[PDB]
Amino acid sequence: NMEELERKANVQLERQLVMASDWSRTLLTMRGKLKGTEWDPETSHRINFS
Amino acid sequence: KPMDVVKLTLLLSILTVAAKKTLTLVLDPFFWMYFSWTWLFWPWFIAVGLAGYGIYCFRKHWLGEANAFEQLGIVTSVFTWLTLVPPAYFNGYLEGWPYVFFLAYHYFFFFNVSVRKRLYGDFYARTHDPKWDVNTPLWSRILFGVGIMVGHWLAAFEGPELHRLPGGWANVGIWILIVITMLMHYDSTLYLARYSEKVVVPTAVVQFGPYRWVRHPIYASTMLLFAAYCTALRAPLSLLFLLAVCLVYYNKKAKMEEELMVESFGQSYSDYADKVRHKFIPFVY
Amino acid sequence: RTSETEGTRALWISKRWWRYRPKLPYTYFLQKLDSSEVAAVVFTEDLK
Repeated sequence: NMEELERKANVQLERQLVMASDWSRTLLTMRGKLKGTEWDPETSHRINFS
Repeated sequence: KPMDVVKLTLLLSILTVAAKKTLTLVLDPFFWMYFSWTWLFWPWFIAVGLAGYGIYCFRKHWLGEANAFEQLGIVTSVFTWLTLVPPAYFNGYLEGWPYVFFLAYHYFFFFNVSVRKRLYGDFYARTHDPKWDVNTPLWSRILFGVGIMVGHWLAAFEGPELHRLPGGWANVGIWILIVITMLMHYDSTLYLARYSEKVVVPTAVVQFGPYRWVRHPIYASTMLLFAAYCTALRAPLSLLFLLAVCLVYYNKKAKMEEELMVESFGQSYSDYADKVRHKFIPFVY
Repeated sequence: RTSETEGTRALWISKRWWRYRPKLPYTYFLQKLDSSEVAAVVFTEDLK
């Protein structure tokens, strides 16, 4: 029983962590802190297929 | 004054603390993960939060200070908490008949308002004799309301799921029952309110339309509304139980009213009741 | 495979339209599906 509940708590923690990272990204992008980074980059010259 | 400056400093400090608490609640992504964790029950935020407003407005009206919106909210609280909440609780999805019967109940009860506004100045209570309006013991009124709730919750419990109940040419009888109910009730109301000088003071004896079929037609129409409602979610057992309880209470009030207006009128309502013995249902009772 | 959930996946969406769903990543979904933690995948008609 304690093993099964431990697995349940661990997968709960994983899902909590990943939505926490989602909220952290979408919150920290809006204050300009992620500006210039990969998630909020700037426009430059284009690129061809080759 | 120095104490004014001291209190301004204290107010600034406590406002800074409160604003800091609000800000660190907001821009924390984890409170955004846990406070948006409750959007799944945004249907259940409203349906219970409005009940507190309904009961608060009910108490305010009991004191005697209710605007039109608050009393509208009182009947809305009763009617919504009746119709929509139980099937939403039992199946988790509301689509179809509960919606249209939530509309139909409000469309039903807003019929004394139009008749008592068209042939009147406004909705203000007028002056009349105290003995004209029949009263009935409060415990029986609460018992009627509680029995109506019990039958409605039992109707939602008993009836099959909203997607299993049939449609097509089986949902055309339901429309027939709805329309005939609202015709009978509106005719009864229009015939009853035409002959009364004051709000409820009957000048003469009414024996026209629904009054030449059933001696108490508004009551019968109201019960037939619940009967069609129990037919809508396909729960006949609740239909029979509301038949029992509504018949009991409504016959009690009918007896009180009938004895009053037989005393006050005499032979006219006597021969009228001889003409139409069937008191609630045509040739069933 | 005799599960009683034969085709009970999309009418859930149609009924509980008034629920809430948050956003999930892509490579997380791939790595989560590789370990077989998913018993339902319901597409949108336009592959979006």
